[PDB]
Amino acid sequence: QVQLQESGPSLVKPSQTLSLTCTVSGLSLSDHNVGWIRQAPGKALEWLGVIYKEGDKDYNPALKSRLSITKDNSKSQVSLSLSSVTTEDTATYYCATLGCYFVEGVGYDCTYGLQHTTFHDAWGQGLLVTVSSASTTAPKVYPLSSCCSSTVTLGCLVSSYMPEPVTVTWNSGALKSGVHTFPAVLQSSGLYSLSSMVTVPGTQTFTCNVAHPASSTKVDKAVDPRC
Amino acid sequence: VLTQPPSVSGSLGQRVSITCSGSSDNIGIFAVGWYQQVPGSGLRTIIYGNTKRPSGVPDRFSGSKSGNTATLTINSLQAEDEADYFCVCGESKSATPVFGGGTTLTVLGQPKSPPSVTLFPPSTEELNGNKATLVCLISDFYPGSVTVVWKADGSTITRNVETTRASKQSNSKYAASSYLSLTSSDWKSKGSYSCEVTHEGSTVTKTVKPSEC
Repeated sequence: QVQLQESGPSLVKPSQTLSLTCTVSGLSLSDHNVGWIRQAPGKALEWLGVIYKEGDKDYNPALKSRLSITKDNSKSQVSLSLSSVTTEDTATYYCATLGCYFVEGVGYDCTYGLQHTTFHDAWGQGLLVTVSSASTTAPKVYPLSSCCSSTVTLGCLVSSYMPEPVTVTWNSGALKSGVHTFPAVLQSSGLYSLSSMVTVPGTQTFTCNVAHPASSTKVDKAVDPRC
Repeated sequence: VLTQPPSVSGSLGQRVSITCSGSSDNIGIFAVGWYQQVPGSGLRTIIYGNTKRPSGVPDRFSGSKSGNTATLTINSLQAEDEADYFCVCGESKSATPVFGGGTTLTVLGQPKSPPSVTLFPPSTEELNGNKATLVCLISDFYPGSVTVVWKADGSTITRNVETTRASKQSNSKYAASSYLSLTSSDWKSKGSYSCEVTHEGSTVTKTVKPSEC
């Protein structure tokens, strides 16, 4: 009955400090335990730590006091900082509530990703953070035409950007039928590229709207279907 | 760590079970949970308190425990159940939760589907900057594995090719993409370029000729 959203930079330099925010919506943090869990590419889940509603904390001993978790009840935000990062810290980071319940004949217990009292799902979305020396690079956006009586399929190429992610809409969100946006590839340049394709069978216009939050850039591209 | 089988399979509409083995200091004392995750996506809680379901989790998922082993049972398997499942439990001697290594569930019997392929040439604006990207988009294939070969004038190209892994679409089929990066000058150097996509012993080929665009 709850929403948690992770936010912060997707790229951190080696030996520097990774910081993230968990913004909680529709609860008071005075009444909720909130914790952090990460998943490295391909591998196990690892617990980072938790801040209880009473204000005390617990941390994973395996992170060697590199962790700090704080909260601001007034702003509905929980903060995480992890110092001296290496490539071992490249992972997807989740916030979640630690919700407690009575187990019949046993006592009280708690589970991460569960809201107390209502027992609804209470996981954040997850945010990938990559530890890397690479510089931020805004994408170049190119129109795609299959015109090389034809049935015409068109698109936008979002070329040579860093880091992930980017968002694509068409006609400021109005066009959705026949839209397929593909996951990105990493090219030998060391930069990402992805494509969005529109398949439609007139007065119709086609404009792709690309956003790259890491570079605070937005690009609108008109694409011509005709031949 | 809690011990799970790396993989299990069941058929559409049938039952499957996933075990999670631990010790008398974790599963023997504390309450087991279960999480579901589709690769590329986030985590969802399926079970808490050994046997309880969060709001909105359908009752064909059930959880049980005996001694130091917990079990997740899934009845009436659907395509959407294809995912990874992790068990979790508290421990007597720390605040650290203990996780299972995870189990990948495959749901058999799903309908086969050949890939749709679209091949885009480089745009005039890219060629103006002395670069040329060819884009091969691959959609609506099941099962989720293809191989891609690029050719120029019938000769296999190896350099400057990058191909994504297959990823699951909204409609539970799979998509992928392949990129050939050239200079403006190499684009015009050849008569024809081909993207050849092989899926379950069948091959779909698309071609573009620089002379016609």
